[PDB]
Amino acid sequence: LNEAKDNVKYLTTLEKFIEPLYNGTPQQIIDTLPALMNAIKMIHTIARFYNTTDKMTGLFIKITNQMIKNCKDRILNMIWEQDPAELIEVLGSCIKLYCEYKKCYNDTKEKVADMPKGKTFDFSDAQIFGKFDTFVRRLQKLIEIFSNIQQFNALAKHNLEGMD
Amino acid sequence: SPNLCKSGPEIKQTEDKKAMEEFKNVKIE
Repeated sequence: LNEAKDNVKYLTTLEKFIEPLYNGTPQQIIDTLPALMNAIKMIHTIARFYNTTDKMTGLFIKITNQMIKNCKDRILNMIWEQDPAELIEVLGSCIKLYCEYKKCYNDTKEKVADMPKGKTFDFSDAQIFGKFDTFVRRLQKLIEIFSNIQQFNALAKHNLEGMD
Repeated sequence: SPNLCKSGPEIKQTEDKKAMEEFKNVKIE
């Protein structure tokens, strides 16, 4: 009761708000990401164990899995049926969201480099081989596929007098 | 005389053709 009440009382200072799972627009997913990565900066007063650096990396891969759940949810409503226009918009906005994730998670990794400076006693080796790597490669494939589709649409409209 | 007129595309589709030329400009860009 003592250690658990202790560890839990130190984890209390988490500012959770379920923005990502209730977002329906890439703008909402983005400004969600700043919100979560600004609430996360309270890494310090949290307890060593429940906030173990490896457990933090696990919560990171879980945040990315929730992020990719929401990404598939917003993509459901459909770039492979709809015309190049919604594809341009959604691809642009999803790339902006990915850059936002990358950079805000780089600031959070600055916090993860803050952690050892005072806690060099133990380290949690980089376990970056998660589903997020594979599916971010998948999203890169989608980006390139659909951007080249975009440019080819106009280029084919320039090439052959038989447009159709 | 065989090259006189085509009689369907030249007449009222010609303004559309000039719009299509402007489209070819947007294509040039």
